[PDB]
Amino acid sequence: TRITARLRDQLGTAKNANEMFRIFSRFNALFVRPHIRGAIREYQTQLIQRVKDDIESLHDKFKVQYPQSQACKMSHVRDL
Amino acid sequence: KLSLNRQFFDERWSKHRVVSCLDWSSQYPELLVASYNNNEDAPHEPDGVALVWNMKYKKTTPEYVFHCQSAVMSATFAKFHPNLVVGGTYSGQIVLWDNRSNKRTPVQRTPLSAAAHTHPVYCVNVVGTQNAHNLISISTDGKICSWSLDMLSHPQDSMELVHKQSKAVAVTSMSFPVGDVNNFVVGSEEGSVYTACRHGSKAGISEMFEGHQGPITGIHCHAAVGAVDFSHLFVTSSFDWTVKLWTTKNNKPLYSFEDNADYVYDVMWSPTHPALFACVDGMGRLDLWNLNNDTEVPTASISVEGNPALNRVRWTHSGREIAVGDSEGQIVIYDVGEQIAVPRNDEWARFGRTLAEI
Repeated sequence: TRITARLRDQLGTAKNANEMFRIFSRFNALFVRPHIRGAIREYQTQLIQRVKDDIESLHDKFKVQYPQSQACKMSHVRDL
Repeated sequence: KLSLNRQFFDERWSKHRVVSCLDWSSQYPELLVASYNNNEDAPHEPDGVALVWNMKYKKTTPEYVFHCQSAVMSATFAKFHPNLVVGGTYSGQIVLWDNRSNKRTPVQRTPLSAAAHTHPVYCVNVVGTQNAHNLISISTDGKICSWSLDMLSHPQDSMELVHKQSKAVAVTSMSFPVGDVNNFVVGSEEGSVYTACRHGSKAGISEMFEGHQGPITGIHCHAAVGAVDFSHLFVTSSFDWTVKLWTTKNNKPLYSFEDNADYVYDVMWSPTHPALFACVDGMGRLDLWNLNNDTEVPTASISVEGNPALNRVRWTHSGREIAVGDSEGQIVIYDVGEQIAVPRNDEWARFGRTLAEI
C-alpha cells in the first residue's frame, strides 16, 4: 500500500511519456503482483495517449522530407 | 424525539422539482448537496440542478448552484477532491462541478459512448483510501464503470453485471461496507439484492437474494463501527412498503418491517448508533427504528408539514441530524434526540443479542 501511494505521487509529479515510462520502469519487481496492475490500468489511458503524442511527434519528424531536413545537412557535413 | 432544525427551499431553482439525491461532505459536515431533475413547469430552465446548502450559516440562499442540460438522477461530494461535486444524469453523462469555477455548467462530462455509460445513472460513489480512490458509477442497464476523478474521458474499468443466464440487472441503488473497496452490494429493480465483486477472479455478481417482491428503492450497508462488527449487515427499502434487514451470510430475510402503509422510498443506517436506522415513505412519514429498543414499532416518527412525499434521506456524519428531500424540491432537517442518536456502550451487545434472537 505504501508503494501504491508512492506510484500515485510519482505520477503526480511526472507528465511526460518518457519520464512516466522511466518511473514505471523504476518498479521492476512490482509487475508480478496483481494489485498494482489495477493502479497501472488506472493510468493506462493516459499512458497510451502519451505514447500516442510521442508517435505523432515522430511522424511529424518523418513527414519532413529527409533532404529538406537538417539531418541530411549534418550527414553531408560528416561526409555521409 | 425529532426536532425541526432547518428547512431549505429556493424559489427560483428548487421549486416544482423532486429531490433526486442527497449527500453530506466529509471534510465539511455542515455542507449538504442535493439534486433536482427537470421541472415540467419550466421547460426553458435547465433540466438538471444541483444545490449545495450550509448549516453553520443561517442564510436561506443556496451556497452554491449548479445546473446541466440533463436531469440529475444522483449526486455526491468528491471525498478526496473537496472542490468537486460528482453527479449522474438521466442521459448517463457523469457530470462534474468545480466550486472554484464561476461557471455553472459541468467542467467535465463523460462521453455516453459504448465504452462509457449509456443509460440513467442512479448511483455514484468515490471509494478508496487517500492514496487510492475510484469513482464507481452504475446505470440502469446494469453497466458498471470505474472512473478516475482526474480524467472522465474514458472509464478506468467497465463491464456489465449479470447473475444467471446473462440476464441484465437494472441496478437502482448501491452501497458498500465500511472500509471495503472490492466487494459491494447492489439493489436492482427486481426486488433482488446482489452481493457483487468489483475486481478479481469472481468479479461481477456473486450471489442472488430473492427477497423483495417489488422494486428496491434504496440499499444501504451498516456504517457504525465499534466493538462488534456489523458491516456484514445491510438494509433494503422497496416499492412493496417493506423494509428488509439482511446480512451477507444468510440468503433469506433476517427480518422484514411492514408497519408502513405506503411505498417506503429510502432506508439508511445511522453512522454512530449500531441498531438505529431511519426510513422515509411517500405518505410523508420519516420513521426511526431502534432495533435495540424495538424491532416492532417506530422508535420515533415525524411527518413533514402538509405530508409531502419524502423521496431521499441522508444521515449526517455525526448522526445527530437527518436531512430529507421530498417531491417538492424542499429539504427538511431534523435533529435527533441525544437519547436515541447517542449509542451507549451496551447498544452494541444489545444489537448482538437482538440479532441472535431473530
